Amino acid sequence: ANIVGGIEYSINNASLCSVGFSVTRGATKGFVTAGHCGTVNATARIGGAVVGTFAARVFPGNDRAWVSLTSAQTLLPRVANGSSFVTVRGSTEAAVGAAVCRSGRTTGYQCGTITAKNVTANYAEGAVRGLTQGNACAGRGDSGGSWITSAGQAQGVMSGGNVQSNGNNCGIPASQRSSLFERLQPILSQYGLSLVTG
Repeated sequence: ANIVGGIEYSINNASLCSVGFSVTRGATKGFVTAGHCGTVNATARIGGAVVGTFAARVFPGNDRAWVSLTSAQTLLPRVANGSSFVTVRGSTEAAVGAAVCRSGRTTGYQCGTITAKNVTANYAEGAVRGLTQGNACAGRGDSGGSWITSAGQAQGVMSGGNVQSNGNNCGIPASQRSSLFERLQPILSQYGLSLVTG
């Protein structure tokens, strides 16, 4: 399968999440995603085919994971935006007030701005600290998906948000949205990963 940020993958033939970013660890191919999406050694499938397994994760506390892929997978420096793509050019962390977009299998590609950093989310499983908040909308299934600026700087992976009964927070004004992502830079150094860029 071609690994692009934002696309769907399933975990142990049950939950769905979205691919964050193609990465390598030496000769090993992988992608980063959200830790709450799977446990270590859980099987990841894209389009019904097994593409790899969860290598490591931390959730709650943090919310991060990477999936090591088989060598047959094609890693690409891209994030899906409809039928088009945003090229991943680096991982310079943007400041509060910067515009940012996110890609995922439930609401697609949505943009907004970063409104706050170092936010705590209190999930049913426990607190996750140090998250950045943006007001781009998102929904259930979008977790693990890419957050990236239009200039191609990779920011992090979708963690959670104040979704409403329709499964997302796209039907409430931007001012009322809290969509949270896990910063990419600590995930890359923690697992010794390099981002695939183009």
